Amino acid sequence: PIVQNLQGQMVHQCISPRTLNAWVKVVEEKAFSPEVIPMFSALSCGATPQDLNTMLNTVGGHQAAMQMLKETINEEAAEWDRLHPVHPGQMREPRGSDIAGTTSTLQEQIGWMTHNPPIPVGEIYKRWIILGLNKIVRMYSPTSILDIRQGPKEPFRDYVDRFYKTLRAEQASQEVKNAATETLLVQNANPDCKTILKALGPGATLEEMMTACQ
Amino acid sequence: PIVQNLQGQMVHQCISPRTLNAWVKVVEEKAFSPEVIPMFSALSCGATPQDLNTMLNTVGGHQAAMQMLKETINEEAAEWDRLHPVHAGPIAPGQMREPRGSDIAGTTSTLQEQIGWMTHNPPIPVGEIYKRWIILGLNKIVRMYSPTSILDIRQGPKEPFRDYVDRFYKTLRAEQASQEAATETLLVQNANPDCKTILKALGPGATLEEMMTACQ
Amino acid sequence: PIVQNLQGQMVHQCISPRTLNAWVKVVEEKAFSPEVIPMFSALSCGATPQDLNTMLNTVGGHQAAMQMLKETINEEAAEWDRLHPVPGQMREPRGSDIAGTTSTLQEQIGWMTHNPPIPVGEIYKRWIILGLNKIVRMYSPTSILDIRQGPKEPFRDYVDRFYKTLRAEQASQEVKNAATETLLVQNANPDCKTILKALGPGATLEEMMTACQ
Amino acid sequence: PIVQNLQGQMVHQCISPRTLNAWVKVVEEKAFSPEVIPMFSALSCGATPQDLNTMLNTVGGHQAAMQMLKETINEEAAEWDRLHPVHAGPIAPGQMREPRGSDIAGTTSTLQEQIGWMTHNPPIPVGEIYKRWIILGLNKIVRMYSPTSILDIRQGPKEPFRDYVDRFYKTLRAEQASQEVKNAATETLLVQNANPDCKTILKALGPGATLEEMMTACQ
Amino acid sequence: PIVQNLQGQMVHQCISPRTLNAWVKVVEEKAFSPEVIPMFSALSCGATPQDLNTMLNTVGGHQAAMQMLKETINEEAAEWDRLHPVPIAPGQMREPRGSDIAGTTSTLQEQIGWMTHNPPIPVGEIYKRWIILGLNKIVRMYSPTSILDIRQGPKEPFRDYVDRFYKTLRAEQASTLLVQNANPDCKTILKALGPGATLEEMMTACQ
Amino acid sequence: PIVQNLQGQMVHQCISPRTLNAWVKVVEEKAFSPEVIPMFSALSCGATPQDLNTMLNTVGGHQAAMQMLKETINEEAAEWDRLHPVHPGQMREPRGSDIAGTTSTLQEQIGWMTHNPPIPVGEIYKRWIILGLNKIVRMYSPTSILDIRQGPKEPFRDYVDRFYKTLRAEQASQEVKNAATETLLVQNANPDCKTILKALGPGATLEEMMTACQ
Amino acid sequence: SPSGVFTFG
Amino acid sequence: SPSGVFTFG
Amino acid sequence: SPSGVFTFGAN
Ligand SMILES: O=C(O)c1ccccc1-c1c2ccc(=O)cc-2oc2cc(O)ccc12
Ligand SMILES: O=C(O)c1ccccc1-c1c2ccc(=O)cc-2oc2cc(O)ccc12
Repeated sequence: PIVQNLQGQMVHQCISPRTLNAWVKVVEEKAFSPEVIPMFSALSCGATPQDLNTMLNTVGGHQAAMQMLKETINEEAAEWDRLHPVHPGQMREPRGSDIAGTTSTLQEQIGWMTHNPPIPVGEIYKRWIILGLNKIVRMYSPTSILDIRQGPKEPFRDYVDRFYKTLRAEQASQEVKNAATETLLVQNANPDCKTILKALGPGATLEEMMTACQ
Repeated sequence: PIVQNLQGQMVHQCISPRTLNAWVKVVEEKAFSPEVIPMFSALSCGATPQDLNTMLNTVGGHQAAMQMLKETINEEAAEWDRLHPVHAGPIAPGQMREPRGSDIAGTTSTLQEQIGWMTHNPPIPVGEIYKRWIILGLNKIVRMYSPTSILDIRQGPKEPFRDYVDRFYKTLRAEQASQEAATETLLVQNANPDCKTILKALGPGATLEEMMTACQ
Repeated sequence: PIVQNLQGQMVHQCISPRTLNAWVKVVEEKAFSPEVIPMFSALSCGATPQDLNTMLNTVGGHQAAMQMLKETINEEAAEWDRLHPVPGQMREPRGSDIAGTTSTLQEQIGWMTHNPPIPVGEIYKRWIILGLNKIVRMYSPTSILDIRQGPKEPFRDYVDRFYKTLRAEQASQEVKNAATETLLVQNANPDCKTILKALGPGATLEEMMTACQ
Repeated sequence: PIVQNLQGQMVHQCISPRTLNAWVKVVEEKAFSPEVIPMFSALSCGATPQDLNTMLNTVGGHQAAMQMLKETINEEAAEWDRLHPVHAGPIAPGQMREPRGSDIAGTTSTLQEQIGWMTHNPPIPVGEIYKRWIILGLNKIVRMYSPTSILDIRQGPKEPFRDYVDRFYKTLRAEQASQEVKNAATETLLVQNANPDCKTILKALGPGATLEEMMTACQ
Repeated sequence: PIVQNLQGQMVHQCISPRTLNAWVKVVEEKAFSPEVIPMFSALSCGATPQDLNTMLNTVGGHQAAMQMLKETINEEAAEWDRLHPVPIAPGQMREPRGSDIAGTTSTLQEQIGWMTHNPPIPVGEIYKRWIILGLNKIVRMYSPTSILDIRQGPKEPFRDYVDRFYKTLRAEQASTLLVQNANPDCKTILKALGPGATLEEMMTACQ
Repeated sequence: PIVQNLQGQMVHQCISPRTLNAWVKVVEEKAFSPEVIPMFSALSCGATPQDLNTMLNTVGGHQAAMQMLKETINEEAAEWDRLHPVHPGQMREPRGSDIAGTTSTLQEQIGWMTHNPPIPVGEIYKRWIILGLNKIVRMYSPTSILDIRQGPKEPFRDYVDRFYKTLRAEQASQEVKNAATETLLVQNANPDCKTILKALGPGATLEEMMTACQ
Repeated sequence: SPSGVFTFG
Repeated sequence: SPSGVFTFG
Repeated sequence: SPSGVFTFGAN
């Protein structure tokens, strides 16, 4: 990554063994559960394109997902090349494959990221990666929100946990999520809870609902 | 977070893997037992709003609690916008704008804006404001996940008094989401007959230490 | 805590995840065995009152002990307020300021780094250790009078139990020495007691332990 | 390795216990699975030739592979001496010399010479040159030790399509020691080795379909 | 401890959680096997007397040994006062007594003052020397076996016998014979080597 | 160890708990397999003699090996004194026991190591220790190269792994190692593989041989 | 097109 | 009043 | 005397 030194300069620092292992282990343990993406984003704070490629390439399994991710990256790089076409001791301009770190050197990446003004190629690349990861997370979601119904003996809290875990993985637009909350959540509670909740009437907060059915 | 470097300057530093993992693991292991709140507060020392959101977003389970927290945050942000409105209008080149609620929550503000606010003289402490909102929501979660009412904590026939007091104040802490006359009345009232006799003999104003010595 | 930077200045540093976890784990593993207090003291080196409160509040169980500790703290804070009564100027800390409940982090730093320093962190730590001493003594499982060498217990294991109990009981050094001088030999098993009597008093513990090995 | 200190100066730093242990452990756990190579590359960020040799020498097993690696290294050093020859002659003592292949591999150079080259202006990156040679050798080992041919990866009658694609591209990565292995031949083969039902759906999609579209179609 | 910072000045630094835990764990796992003492010495590099006392006080078990150590410390402090006998001038450094070196009558700030004075008064290193003397006595006491009880088994490989021998010797020493206690075959070969043979040669001969 | 500070000074730094524990564990886990020596050498980067003695003395088992090591050290110190006889605020010259850290103080070791020109007593002593460790590794090799023979069902790769691991521990000259590679490797392959390898003809490379029996 | 999984911020 | 548990120092 | 075990590098 790029970090600030005591002289106020932004300089390169080697990716750490702790970071490398933390990412490898989160992919091993969580696969593509949604919380993998925020962790990726946090572990790649300040990353160069080289660092981001290191993190992706150190993953051993899930090569279907990793190939899909490559496809997404290449699509975003092609769009970059469409919007920013390119033409001696001077800084050249990055093409799509330069931002993705396959045709650029570390020193060029540092040059772009520390230039005044900066071309934040690490952050651009990270955006593309998260786009692909989002597609993977949604595809690997095991459950549809329509199949989440509170069991006759299931505590309401456990039902809500399942409901919003599913919603998070499915990644619908906020209007459709809101529709699901206003229509499906109470609709699919079990009869007793559903009675209590409907008695609470709309506009009740999730906290009020959960207290009522505890 | 924003920390002082070795020459006394306030600079941004990436959240560390150790911190990230510590928070994830405490949520996995303790859920929303009360002591998770002080841990949250310590692990987010100097955090920007971006860091606070990273910590909340890396939690995998407990999505009901996370939705409740999101609602508490949005309520506090709305109150911020009502009581500390930002004059709408032009942008001043090179000049610090004032944060609205969604800026403090890190949704409409950039990391660079957050750093600018937190290191200004005087500082606009958007990290600490957001953290206050988050802790408000988390305390609501702790209270809701409390399994037992204090009225149901009664000393067992053979239960040592120390164990009963442990259960008593464990329960009170969870039910209030805080460790701070009715309560002492209740402690003696629900002690078992022998202990209750001894404690009532001690009279009012006896300390917990004196009560525990008396019933040992 | 407060640490020294390269400018020779005393500045605040966030408590580390390693410190937090270390303290939580020592309480989980050791409860209120005596060695928990030196560990507390070592893990809170340079701590502010805020940091000390973080360490205490992250403890999940043992809430009877934690409430007793809190009562000890409040007593010490009242004594401080009795003995030390209270624009752009630095105010004086009252007891709840030293205990970190009515003071801000910035005020605590101001006091701890002032010239001359008002060492509120060390004052509060003293109060906490007073309370912890009382808890360790109270929670001691065994009385020194009940520590007696078993017929087949090695003398070393008996002496280990003897002095662990003595450490938890926290009597004056004169009372401890009186125990060493009478109970230790008195309560050894018959054979060891014979040898230890043949050596006589004023033999060192090393000599006693070699004699019964 | 060579790192920038807090004041912007390039200085030598001892290789750390965490790095040493991480490399030993990844070799022990993963052997020569392809993802070991990016890990190697990352754990040796800023390494001198001396550090690279430490990492290689701390490996306990796989000693046949280490002999092959040593031979690749010698080949690359010879190519360096062919394409970057050093004029022979008396060499003034106490002055920076030009590195030959055996200097880059750390066999005839001292740590202090390596530091001198790597911190020169401009730097002579003997560590990165050597690492390229090492990774070339390691990639040859990865391909040699790949257990299965891509031709033998075929979807089972009840195997979910996702698991088959996982197996397919894992195998391809090992056989090429590279993920940049997607071509028309490969997608052809992925559909060809699919099971009858999935194969029918995939052939109905036609060519030019993305992997995401293929996987959605057979879900 | 007292350490040099990145700019070359001697400054106090809190003992670290890693150090604290390392010492507690080595005592828990190894007790008073001899190799515990070099570990102690390394973990207390730069220690003030206060740090040394922290390390000793965090030990939970072995309270008999801790009492023996305390007695050794007091004996050494008494000898110090016998060999270095000592109100104070305002704002001036006083001289350490034995109990100052052991950290019982001195403050952290006084310890720092002595250790960073020019020339330094190395109270931490003096105290550490006393502690290690006591620890050596404890190691010798916890040695389970006498060197006389280390005899080569009838079918014991010579290497395993030598390992046991020198393990025992190390513990018993803390505060010719190898051959004599070898079994008959090995003993014959070894004496056949004659005198002046190295351990390497002996072990090769009986391999 | 001795480290560089920000003033460009070589200064003493305490050995770390991580280094100490790493060395203890590598000896516990690997004993005197050959790879223990490069690990030692890497973990003692910048070591003073005092640090080297700390690393050796914290080892609990293996006291036969540690005594042999002590004897090699004493031999090298005696040779140092034979080759470098040593006849008020002035720096004295180190004798062998000073280099081995038994008669020198830490401050004297720092003085020698940071002097201009430096007397690198840490590196000299480490060289002696590694001479001793080399003799221990050779002595503790469990099997002779003559006894490494491919099993009827042993993959050729596993046989060659055993062959070269033994060869590494035995530490013969390169000429002697090459002689073993040229005669024994093929001679002691199992019948089928040996037939294939002999069909290759003389002068076959290791890569060729391993491919041929794959 | 998926909306992402960053519930907060 | 308890004497404390700091055996050393 | 033994040749050492440093397969790579200066020995
Ligand atoms: O309450 C305050 O101290 C305050 C006063 C003026 C502006 C903001 C705050 C304020 C905070 C100031 C400092 C701080 O550390 C935390 C604060 O939290 C706030 C939360 C609010 O909802 C609303 C306001 C605050
Ligand atoms: O990249 C090159 O081909 C090159 C050109 C001039 C000097 C060195 C190199 C070169 C390298 C330059 C920078 C770098 O980081 C790595 C290099 O690796 C090389 C490897 C070679 O076998 C042969 C050459 C190189």
